[PDB]
Amino acid sequence: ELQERQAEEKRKQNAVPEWHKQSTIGKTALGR
Amino acid sequence: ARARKGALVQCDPSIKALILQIDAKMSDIVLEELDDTHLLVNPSKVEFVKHELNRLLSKNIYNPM
Amino acid sequence: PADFVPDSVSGMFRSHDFSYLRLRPDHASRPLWISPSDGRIILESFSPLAEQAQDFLVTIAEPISRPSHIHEYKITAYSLYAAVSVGLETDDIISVLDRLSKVPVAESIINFIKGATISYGKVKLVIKHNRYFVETTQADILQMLLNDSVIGVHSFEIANESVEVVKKRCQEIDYPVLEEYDFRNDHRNPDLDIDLKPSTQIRPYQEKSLSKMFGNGRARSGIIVLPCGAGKTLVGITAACTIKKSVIVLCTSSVSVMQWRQQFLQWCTLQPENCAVFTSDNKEMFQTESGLVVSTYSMVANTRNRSHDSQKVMDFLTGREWGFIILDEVHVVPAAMFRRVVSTIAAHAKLGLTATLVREDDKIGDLNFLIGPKLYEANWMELSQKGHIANVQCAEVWCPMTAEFYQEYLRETARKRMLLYIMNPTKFQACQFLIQYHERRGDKIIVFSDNVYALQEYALKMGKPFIYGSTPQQERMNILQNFQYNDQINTIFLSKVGDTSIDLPEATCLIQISSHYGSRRQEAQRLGRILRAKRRNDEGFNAFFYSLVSKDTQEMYYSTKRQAFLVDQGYAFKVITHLHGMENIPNLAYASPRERRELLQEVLLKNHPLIRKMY
Ligand SMILES: Nc1ncnc2c1ncn2[C@@H]1O[C@H](COP(=O)(O)OP(=O)(O)O)[C@@H](O)[C@H]1O
Ligand code: BEF
Ligand SMILES: [Mg+2]
Repeated sequence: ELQERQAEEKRKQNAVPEWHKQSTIGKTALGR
Repeated sequence: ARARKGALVQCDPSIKALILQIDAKMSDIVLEELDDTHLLVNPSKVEFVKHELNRLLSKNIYNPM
Repeated sequence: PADFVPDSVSGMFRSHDFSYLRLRPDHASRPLWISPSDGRIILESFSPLAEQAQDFLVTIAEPISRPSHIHEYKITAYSLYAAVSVGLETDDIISVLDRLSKVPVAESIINFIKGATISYGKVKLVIKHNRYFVETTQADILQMLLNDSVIGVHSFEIANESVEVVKKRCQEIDYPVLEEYDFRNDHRNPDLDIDLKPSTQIRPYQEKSLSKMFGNGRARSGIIVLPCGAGKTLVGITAACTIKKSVIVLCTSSVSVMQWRQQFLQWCTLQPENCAVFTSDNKEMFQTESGLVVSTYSMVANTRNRSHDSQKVMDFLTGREWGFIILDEVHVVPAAMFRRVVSTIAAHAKLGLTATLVREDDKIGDLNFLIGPKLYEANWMELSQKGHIANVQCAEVWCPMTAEFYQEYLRETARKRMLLYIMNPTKFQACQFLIQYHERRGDKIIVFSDNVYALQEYALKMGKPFIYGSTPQQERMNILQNFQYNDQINTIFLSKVGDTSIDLPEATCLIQISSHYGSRRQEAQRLGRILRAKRRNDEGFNAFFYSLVSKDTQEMYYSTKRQAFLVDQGYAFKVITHLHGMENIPNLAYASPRERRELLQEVLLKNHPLIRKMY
């Protein structure tokens, strides 16, 4: 189970951010 | 109770400042400041500022030859 | 174009319609389209004979754009001049071109290939006892070279300094000069017994580059271009190991020179006794018959003020007749003064190593008669998909300019305008959120900034180390080692000094705040820091490159102008108009108007021997 957990953590470490998943043009512009 | 004909311009701070600069050069452009995102402009100058402003913005964008 | 009726839509193509020619019956197999006017070459990468042309085209035609499916090459005089050097005649080029072309080759194209593919291989420049002799294999050349307005079996002397003049003159005249070294039969120069250790693993593209150079058997002078981090250093090691003669290496940095020696030692069997490092720190030279001196252009190109300690070494370098010179980052040699070295120093063969062979001025083409033609170039995406280099999720973040600062942008001058829109508060907030988000992801981040003032302000505000010109070598080395091996320092703040030739195998993420206007080369060099990441083969690995730029500023002019080279390679930038989850971060810099106003003013304000006792 630990190795499976480590593999899951390894996959998470490699996952790209959310903003890369979808084109964030329609959403409100970044800022404070 | 007082009405004043004009053109309501909605834009962003960056465009707002550009309109002010054009208004500084030509006084009649802006008739009154409403808010940080709304301006009152002369209807006659609308057709001229739109085309000239694009030329000014062309400097900020690099068109290769 | 005979008896070809124009089409109704032929006016859309201004003297560019190529429908007048006919298509061969074997079009389905032949992958090549040839432009009869501009020489453009469209290549099918999804049809047979694609691989057989992917290498031939690179030799005779420079690559304009090579995207996934359809590659774009172009035939030019320089491209042909590069192919003719490596044992290629007009017949070979025409035969292969026709055999692979869907459409017949026009007469104009045939004429172009014939003219430039016959010049190479009639005049040779040789060196003997530090004396330059322009040796020719036939006596007829004497009536040409000796009678030339510029110049001055038969062999005649020529001024060492005038090499840069005659070589350019040779370009104008029919016959250009070729620098071939028969190191096998050269016994006068002391030999060096060095070889690559068994642990070495020459990658397939490295072998192809060497084959294009040693195909005939005689070393040719020229330039080799490989992607950043591809191993250009190892390329010089292999050439030294096979030549087995005294060699000198010039590298454009102090840290990088330290990198070359360590790499030399690790990859080949060069004994330490035969290796000497000519740098500012130590100035002792090898006394063995054959050795290696690794220096920089500033130590070989400087002419006015050389130190007494550094003056003896310069005489040591000049006195001996070197057999090979390795010019790392050959994109700096065609400068105003660096070109002087090629004429002063004596060497029978010259090699150029650079990841980027482009520059703002037109002097790049001068490399043909300075060091020689371009032998080989390697694709970027091809190595990315094969696991040789990491994949990158290139991104471009648009940070709107704050209202307060933008007001001064209009009135302010160009010189001060740069600082105004580079330090807008919004960029500070985005950088802090990205750093925190990526740090928890276990990613080593690099933040580039050409402006030193911004670097210090960002560094001090976030309490992170920064590096630039004034920092001593000892301190930066400690910083680099700590960042490399110490988990506490996960992010750093690089500057123009670290723009190229520094290896960070642990780096995976890359950020850039400021930039040196429109230079497309600096863009590629900076990206190279993360292209050599440690885990570039694990499943789903994708490096990240963020480019924060102020909207409605001159940065868009510079951004789209300094990123036109990566697009040609194949890289695609993703536009990030909004960064998800940026507002929920607890604290952001310059969140209140009071801080913004304070920063605005702070940045705006920036612009008788006995009498000796008396005295
Ligand atoms: N054949 C190879 N085997 C192992 N590592 C290699 C090989 N070729 C290159 N490298 C590594 O690539 C990295 C970058 O090498 P370097 O010569 O600095 O590249 P460049 O000069 O092209 O930017 C170094 O870590 C080096 O050890
Ligand atoms: F292209 Be490398 F970083 F010298
Ligand atoms: Mg290098």
